[PDB]
Amino acid sequence: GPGSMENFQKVEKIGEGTYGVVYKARNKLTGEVVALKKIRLDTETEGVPSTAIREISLLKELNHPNIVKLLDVIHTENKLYLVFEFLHQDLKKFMDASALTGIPLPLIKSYLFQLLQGLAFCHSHRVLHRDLKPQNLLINTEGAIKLADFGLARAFGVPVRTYTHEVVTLWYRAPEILLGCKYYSTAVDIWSLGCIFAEMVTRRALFPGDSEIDQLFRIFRTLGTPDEVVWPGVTSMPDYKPSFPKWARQDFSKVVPPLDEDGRSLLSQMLHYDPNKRISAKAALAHPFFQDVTKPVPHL
Amino acid sequence: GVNEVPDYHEDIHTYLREMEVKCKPKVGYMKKQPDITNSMRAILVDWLVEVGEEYKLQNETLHLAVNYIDRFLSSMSVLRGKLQLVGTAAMLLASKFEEIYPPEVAEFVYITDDTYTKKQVLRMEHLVLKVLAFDLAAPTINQFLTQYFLHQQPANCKVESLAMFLGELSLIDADPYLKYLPSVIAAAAFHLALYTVTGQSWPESLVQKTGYTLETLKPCLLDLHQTYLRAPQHAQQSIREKYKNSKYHGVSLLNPPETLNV
Ligand SMILES: OCCn1cc(Br)cn1
Ligand SMILES: OCCn1cc(Br)cn1
Ligand SMILES: OCCn1cc(Br)cn1
Ligand SMILES: OCCn1cc(Br)cn1
Ligand SMILES: OCCn1cc(Br)cn1
Ligand SMILES: OCCn1cc(Br)cn1
Ligand SMILES: OCCn1cc(Br)cn1
Repeated sequence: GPGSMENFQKVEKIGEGTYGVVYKARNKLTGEVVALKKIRLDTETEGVPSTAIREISLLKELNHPNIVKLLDVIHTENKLYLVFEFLHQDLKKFMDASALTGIPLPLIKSYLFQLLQGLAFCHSHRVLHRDLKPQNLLINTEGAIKLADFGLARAFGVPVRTYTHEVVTLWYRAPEILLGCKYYSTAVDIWSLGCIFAEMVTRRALFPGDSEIDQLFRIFRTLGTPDEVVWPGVTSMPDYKPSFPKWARQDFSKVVPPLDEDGRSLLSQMLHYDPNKRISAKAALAHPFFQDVTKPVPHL
Repeated sequence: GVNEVPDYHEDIHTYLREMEVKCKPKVGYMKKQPDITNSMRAILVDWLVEVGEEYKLQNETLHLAVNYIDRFLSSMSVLRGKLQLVGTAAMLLASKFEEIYPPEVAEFVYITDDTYTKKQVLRMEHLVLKVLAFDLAAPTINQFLTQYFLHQQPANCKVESLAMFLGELSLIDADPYLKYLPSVIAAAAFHLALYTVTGQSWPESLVQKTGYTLETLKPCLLDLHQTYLRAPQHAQQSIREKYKNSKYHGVSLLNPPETLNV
């Protein structure tokens, strides 16, 4: 990769990740503003972290407008710098700045549509993201939103085999993971986007649980406690307990009151209990929710 | 079958097909290698099979590692004294890529009998990363096999395990198998396993999916059928030992068919 750290000028810290700090930097020859993710290999007695090996290898083949671009990797023997395309803000910060006003429905619709494109592309390239949350979704001044932070992503085979159980930030984590299932698939990323979609409308997390069991209970209290009818095999699942309280399914108009009939339809299919019935990113792009979709710029 | 990713399986297959051509080793890098031979590579791979058995590693990991080694040796000249260090770092990288619980670096040093230092292994790790330019998400024979397995009417474990075993055998022998792509060895392996166990043959449905026919698979098939027949005699026996285990349905004990009628 053409890169060398002399051509970059640090600008400011912009956050911390799983390997250290992220900095905004400027390419001094081209003008390009980048984000540098530094990995201190020195503190790594086990060599290059698995997280980094996956993030680099997987983002090297995911070229898509709604996936953050890895531009370069500078591999000094002491440190490893990942050079990323720079984006002004993440969706979490923007939601906090858009409070009291709310995100305009057009912008929600644009953002969801784009997120679905990026994820469909991931799924089409044998990649699970496995940590979709607003913090990891980056927005620019032009109204693009892009999947970022592939440190927990994983290349899957077909059919899937058992992967890591500790996956997905709790609030965005799918029931099939919470109930300890041997197998999880692309559906777990849709679940996350489902939560994110609700969250874009309400400006608050849909299922803010503190513990695995509290997370389940909150989901069950919103969507009803699943049985064999809605989700065959649920009562067999490793961490299913027959003692689970049996909450009624609440009318989905009460889960997200501001949302129109098309929105409700779409969200309901993203949050279907049964992973096999949950809508795919690819199918969801055709949902009538998106009939009138445009790409406006962030309003702030 | 969301576990079988029904909305993406065709996209994925197509993609792997493209990637297998881009991650292919140079057929005949060993003639260009002054100090190592196919014989020494067979020894290395067989060793890696035993390492994976001992650390209870996935089959995928073994296949990734072999890919990394072959790609490495396609551009990097290596002294026989160092061939095992390449292998060790390959298996480490593969493990960190594919395994929920990779073995720790120290464990990799230990299995080389202190031939190499922790420092040497981690430095080859970096070098292999540099040579492959982190291009580690490589299609393997298994990734193709698991999709082909979906076309069984019905699923037969004996078929599944026997095809895994045969595909593994091919990792051992750079000549001839470096000249066939994963997708093709997997098709040969699948057909050979299917015929051996159930008498049946490559399914129309896989002709539809892959474009391959018995016509196109015939050369690889004839090579694989030979390898199967001679496998009790091969100098490397780790894969056969491995596939006696019940985990794999003892398939290395099944008798190869004397003819294919192909
Ligand atoms: O050695 C310092 C080089 N450098 C670090 C950043 Br962030 C930008 N340039
Ligand atoms: O929110 C920080 C901006 N940014 C981070 C990366 Br990685 C790319 N852009
Ligand atoms: O998730 C499928 C829809 N559904 C859930 C219950 Br409980 C009833 N219907
Ligand atoms: O140093 C002996 C040659 N040799 C190395 C391996 Br691995 C196999 N053979
Ligand atoms: O003979 C002992 C050293 N050695 C390791 C391999 Br693999 C091949 N040889
Ligand atoms: O010869 C290494 C095994 N292998 C080749 C390809 Br393409 C993928 N894996
Ligand atoms: O060895 C570093 C080469 N490289 C560039 C990218 Br993008 C990923 N790897």
